[PDB]
Amino acid sequence: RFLKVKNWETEVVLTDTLHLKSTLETGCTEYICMGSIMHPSVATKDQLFPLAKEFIDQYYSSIKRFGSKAHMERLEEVNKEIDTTSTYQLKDTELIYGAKHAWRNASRCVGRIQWSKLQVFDARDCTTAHGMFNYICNHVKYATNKGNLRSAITIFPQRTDGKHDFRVWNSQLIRYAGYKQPDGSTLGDPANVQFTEICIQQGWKPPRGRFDVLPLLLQANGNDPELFQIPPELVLEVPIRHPKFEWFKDLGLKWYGLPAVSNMLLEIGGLEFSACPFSGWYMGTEIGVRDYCDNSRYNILEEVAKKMNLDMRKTSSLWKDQALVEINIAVLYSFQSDKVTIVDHHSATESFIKHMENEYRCRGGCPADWVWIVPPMSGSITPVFHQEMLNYRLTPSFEYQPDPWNTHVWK
Amino acid sequence: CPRFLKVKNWETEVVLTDTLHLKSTLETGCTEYICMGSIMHPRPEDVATKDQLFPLAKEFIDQYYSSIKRFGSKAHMERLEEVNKEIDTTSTYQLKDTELIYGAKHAWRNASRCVGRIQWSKLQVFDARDCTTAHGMFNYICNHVKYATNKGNLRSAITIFPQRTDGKHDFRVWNSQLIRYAGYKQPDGSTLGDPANVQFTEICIQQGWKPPRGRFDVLPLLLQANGNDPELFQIPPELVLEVPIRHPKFEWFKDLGLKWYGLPAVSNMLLEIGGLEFSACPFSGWYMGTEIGVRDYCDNSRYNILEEVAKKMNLDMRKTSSLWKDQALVEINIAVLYSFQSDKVTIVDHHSATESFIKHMENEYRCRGGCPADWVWIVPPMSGSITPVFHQEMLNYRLTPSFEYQPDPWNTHVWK
Ligand code: HEM
Ligand code: HEM
Ligand SMILES: Cc1cc(CCc2cc(CCN(C)C)cc(F)c2F)nc(N)n1
Ligand SMILES: Cc1cc(CCc2cc(CCN(C)C)cc(F)c2F)nc(N)n1
Ligand SMILES: C[C@H](O)[C@H](O)[C@H]1CNc2nc(N)[nH]c(=O)c2N1
Ligand SMILES: C[C@H](O)[C@H](O)[C@H]1CNc2nc(N)[nH]c(=O)c2N1
Ligand SMILES: [Zn+2]
Repeated sequence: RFLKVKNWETEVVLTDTLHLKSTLETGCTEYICMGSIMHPSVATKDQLFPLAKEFIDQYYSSIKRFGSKAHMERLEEVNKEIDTTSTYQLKDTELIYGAKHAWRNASRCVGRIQWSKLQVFDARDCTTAHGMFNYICNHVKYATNKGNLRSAITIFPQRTDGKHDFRVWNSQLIRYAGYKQPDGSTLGDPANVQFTEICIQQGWKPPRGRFDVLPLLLQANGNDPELFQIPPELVLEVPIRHPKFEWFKDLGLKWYGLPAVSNMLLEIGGLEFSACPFSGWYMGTEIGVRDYCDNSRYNILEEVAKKMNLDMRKTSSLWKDQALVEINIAVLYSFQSDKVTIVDHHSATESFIKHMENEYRCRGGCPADWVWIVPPMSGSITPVFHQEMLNYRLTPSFEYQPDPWNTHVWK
Repeated sequence: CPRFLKVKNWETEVVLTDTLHLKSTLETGCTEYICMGSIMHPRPEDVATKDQLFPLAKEFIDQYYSSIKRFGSKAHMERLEEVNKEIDTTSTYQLKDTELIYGAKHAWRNASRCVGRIQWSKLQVFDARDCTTAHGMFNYICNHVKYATNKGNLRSAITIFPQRTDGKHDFRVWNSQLIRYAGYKQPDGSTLGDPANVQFTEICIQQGWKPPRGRFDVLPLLLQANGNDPELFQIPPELVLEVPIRHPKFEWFKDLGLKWYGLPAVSNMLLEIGGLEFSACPFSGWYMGTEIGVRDYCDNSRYNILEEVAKKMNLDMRKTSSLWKDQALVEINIAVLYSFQSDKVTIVDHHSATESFIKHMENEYRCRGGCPADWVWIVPPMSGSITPVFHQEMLNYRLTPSFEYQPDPWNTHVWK
C-alpha cells in the first residue's frame, strides 16, 4: 500500500511508494517497535546471483537502459563469473553507482542532499597495508582540500572467504586518543580508550596529551594490522574559541576538521566491502554536543558552566543547557573563522527537509530514521522534529560490522 | 517472537531484559520491513460484539486477579462467571470500583509516550459513571480541577464518565484539554492567542460563546452527555491557577505579558479497560517545563515568541549559525521553571523528569519484566542528548488497559 507521511508544522503530506522495493528487515514486528535500538539483529553462489541480478537491474534501470543488450550481456557476464569463481567484480560505473546509492539509502544520515556529489576512489587493486595507507592519505588530502571539504569514499577489495578481510581498525580515520589514568579517570577521548590501548600494545609510543591524533592501524588481506602515522600537515585542526567569551580559547580545546567513518561495511550487489572509509564535513552538534558534552566523552559542561559562573546547584537552572549552546556557538564560529566547512543543525535539517521533498518527487520516497535525523539539541525548533518519517532498508547500503579485534586470528 | 529482548543504555552500559512484550495485545503500525515509530497516529456506531467482548473481559479480569494475588481463587472464578453472564444478557458489563481504579492506573502505567509514569500508582481516580447530563459533567470536572490543582501542590487525577454503549450515547469532552487558551484568526491572516486552538475556538463561538478576544482567554468547556448536543460552561476563574512568566535575570521578561495555566489536563483521549470504552476520561498531572517553554511558546505554529525574546536579548538574528534560536529557547525555559517554582506550583524540569523516568524504567524491568517506551516522545524537545533517556534503548509495544486516540467529536456527532 501507499503510505502517507505528514509534516505537522507545514501540513505537507508526502506519499511513499519506495518502501515497496525493500526486502531487508528492520527489526520491528507488528507487535514490537525497535526503532530506538542501535543495532537490531560469507555468501554462497546460491544467495549471490539474485543479489547481483537485483543490483544490475536497478543500475540499468537508473541509466534508462533496462532490458537493453548491455543489460542482458552484463547479467550473463555476471552469471558466468559467479559460476566459475564464486564471486564477481563490479565495473567501475557500477561501483560508483553503488557507493552513491549506499549513501542515498542511509536512513540515519541527515546530510544526504549531497549524495550524488560523492567522489569515489577505487582501491580494489590494493594488496598491502602500505598500499592502504597511501590510498587513505590521498583520500584525506583530497577530502580536506585546505578547508573546503569534499565528500569522498575509498573502496578497498571486497571480502572473499572472510579470512582475507581488508579492515581499517580505526573507527574514524582521524580521532583523538583516550588514556585510562592511574587515579581511575580518563585523559583525552574516553570513547577511544580500548583502541588507544591496542595501538600502545602494537608499539605506538603515546605522547599522552589530550588531543593526540591516533595512528592508522591497517589490515590488508587478513594479515596482522600495521601502524602508520598520518602526516600532520594532512590533519586539518581547528582551535575552538568563542566570539564573546575571551576565556574560551584558554580551555585549550580543538577538534579536527574531517569526519571520516572508517569501520562500516559497504554492501553492493551481494558483495561486501569491509574497508570503505568515507568522509564528509561536520554538523556542529556532532562535535559540540556529543563529542564535548556526552558524559562518556570529553564531558566539559561543568568546566564551561564554571567559567560562565552559572548556578550549578540545581538542574532546573538549566545551566547544562546554557553551557551547551555556548559550546556549540564556539564550534561553529571557530570552523567558520578558519574557513573549514561546517553546517549548523538548523541549516542541515532544513536541507534534509528539501532533500525529502526531492526524493519523494523523483524517487517515490526517502528512508529516514527520526531517532537519528533529529539533532541532539534544540530538537523541536528544527523542521525535522515535526516531520513524520518512514524507516526502511534499501540496498546498496552501509552496515555495521564487528570490531576486528574481536575476530582477528593473530599471527 | 523471541522470548527475551535486551535493551542497552549506551552511556551507562546497563543492559535490561524485557519479557513483558510477550503480553502485548494490539498493533504498533510497524512491520518486518518498515518502521513507523515516528508516525504520530499509526465508524463510531461499531461497538464490541458479545463475541469480541468475552475474551477481552476475561483477559482483563485475569490480569486484575493476578495483581491482587488471587488468581484462580473462588472470587476470581465467580467474577468471571458474573461478567460472562452480564455480557450474555446485556451485551456489556460493568466494572467494579476496584477494577476501574486498577484499570485507570494501568492505562497510565502502560502509556508508552509518558515520561511521568514513575507516579502511576498515586493516581486519584474519580468515578463519574453515575453522571447523566452535561451539567453533572461540569460539576465533576470542576471538582477534578479543584482537587488536582490543590492550591499549586498538584495531584494527578482522572475522572471517568460512563462507558460507550451503542456509540450513539457517548460522553465526550470536546476540549482537547480542560484548560486551554483561545486562538483567534484575524481578517489580515495573523492570529491572537494560541494558534493551536483556532479551530476549537471557532466551534465555541458558533455554539454561543462570547469571546473577550485577548491573548490568554481560557476557553469554556464544551460538554456532551449521553450523545446529546454538547453544551457550554465557563470554568470559574478562581479554579484556573495561572503563573505570570518572569525571568530571574532579565527584568524585561515580565514586560512580555506572558502567563500560563498550572494544570495540564488531557480530555480528548479514550480509556479502554477490558474491552470497555470510556470516551470521556479527563486526566491531569503537572507540567514538565519544556511542555510550556519549548512547545507552547516556541513552536512556530504556537505562540512563537523566540523572535521577540531574541530581540530583547539583542541577539544576532541574521544567520542561523549564531544559534540565536537555541539561546532564546533556553532563557524561556529558565523563566518558565523559575516562575512556577517562585509561585510554588508543581513543575518538573526535563533533567529531573528524564532521570526519574530511567529509574522507573529500571524498576519496571526488574519488577514487571519490561516497560513499553516510545523514544520519539520520551526524549525532551530540547537538549536531548544531555538527558539520560537519549542514550537509553527502548522497546515500544501496546499493553492494555490503555489510553487511545479517538476522532474529534465534531467530525462524528449527529446534531440533534
Ligand atoms: C557531507 C556531509 C555529511 C553530514 C553533515 C553528515 C551527517 C550525519 C550525521 C549527523 C549522522 C548521525 C550519525 C551520528 O550522529 O553519529 C550521519 C550518519 C551517517 N552518515 Fe552522514 N553525513 C555526511 C556525509 C556522509 C557521507 C559522504 C556518507 C557515505 C558516503 C555518509 C554516510 C552516513 C551513514 C552510513 C550514516 C549512518 C551511521 C550509523 O548508522 O551509525 N554520510 N551523517
Ligand atoms: C504527573 C505528571 C506528568 C508528567 C510530567 C507527564 C509528562 C508527559 C509528557 C511530557 C508527555 C509527552 C507530552 C507531549 O509532548 O504531548 C506525556 C504523554 C502522555 N501522558 Fe503523561 N505526564 C504526567 C501525568 C500523566 C497522567 C496522570 C496520565 C494519565 C493518567 C498521563 C498519560 C499520558 C499519555 C496517555 C500520554 C500520551 C499522550 C499522547 O499520545 O498525545 N500522564 N506525559
Ligand atoms: C561522513 C560523515 C559521517 C558522519 C556520521 C558519523 C560521525 C558522527 C560523529 C558524532 C556523533 N557521535 C560521535 C556521537 C562524529 C564523526 F566524526 C562521525 F563521522 N558525520 C559527518 N559529518 N560526516
Ligand atoms: C496529564 C498530562 C499529560 C501530558 C501530555 C499531554 C500534554 C501535552 C502538552 C504539550 C503541548 N503540545 C501541543 C506540545 C501540554 C499539555 F497540557 C498536555 F496535557 N503532560 C502532562 N504534563 N500531564
Ligand atoms: C513527527 C513526530 O512524530 C512528531 O513531531 C512528534 C515527535 N516527538 C514528539 N514528542 C513529544 N513529547 N510530543 C510531540 O508532540 C512530539 N511530536
Ligand atoms: C538509544 C538510542 O538509539 C541512541 O542513543 C541514539 C539516539 N539517536 C542518535 N542520533 C544520532 N544522530 N546519533 C546517535 O549516536 C544517536 N544515538
Ligand atoms: Zn518500528
